[PDB]
Amino acid sequence: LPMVERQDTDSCLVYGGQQMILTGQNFTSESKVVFTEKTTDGQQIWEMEATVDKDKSQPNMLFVEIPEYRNKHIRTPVKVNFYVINRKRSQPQHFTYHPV
Amino acid sequence: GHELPMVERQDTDSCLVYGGQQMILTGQNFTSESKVVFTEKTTDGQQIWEMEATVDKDKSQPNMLFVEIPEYRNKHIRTPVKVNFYVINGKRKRSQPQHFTYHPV
Repeated sequence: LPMVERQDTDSCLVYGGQQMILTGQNFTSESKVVFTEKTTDGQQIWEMEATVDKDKSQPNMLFVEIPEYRNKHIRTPVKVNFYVINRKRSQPQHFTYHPV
Repeated sequence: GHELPMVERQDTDSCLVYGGQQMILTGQNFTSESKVVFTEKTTDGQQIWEMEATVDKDKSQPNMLFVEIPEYRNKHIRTPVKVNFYVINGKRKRSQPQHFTYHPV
């Protein structure tokens, strides 16, 4: 199962478009990174696959481009999740987008 | 079930040392026997406190847990204390640690 032990970035501005490095175990050439957001009641209101640099990435490191957030006009920071998926998925990780 | 419990959000990140307020966890693979455990660790990562939190089983869903935040171990602190909590199904399938802060009174 993919495992995320740490991440070098916890937040960024809403545009995204910066690199995040994930350190962990059992990543492969086919690993995907997917960002999601739910409401408190569990309804999924966002999903966006993130671009992975498959040439730099290795079984214990993924090099990920943080996606543009769903709404670039937020006024307060928004908490989201991401997963590594080999549906074989990791625990959810935490990330925050901040307004411009 | 087979897949580990997962915590995607929490509606509360901190509270006073008194505890007692409800926290709602949103996630995956919760069951009627899911437990929530609050913990505290030293700087080198060893656990020095553990306290199970009461789950309101009459509100539980596979993707929501309704949790009574425990009182903190020492209500006489003068600075905030960072703690963790996790969801556990059975004896060993646990979520990764979540973060929580208790504030002094």
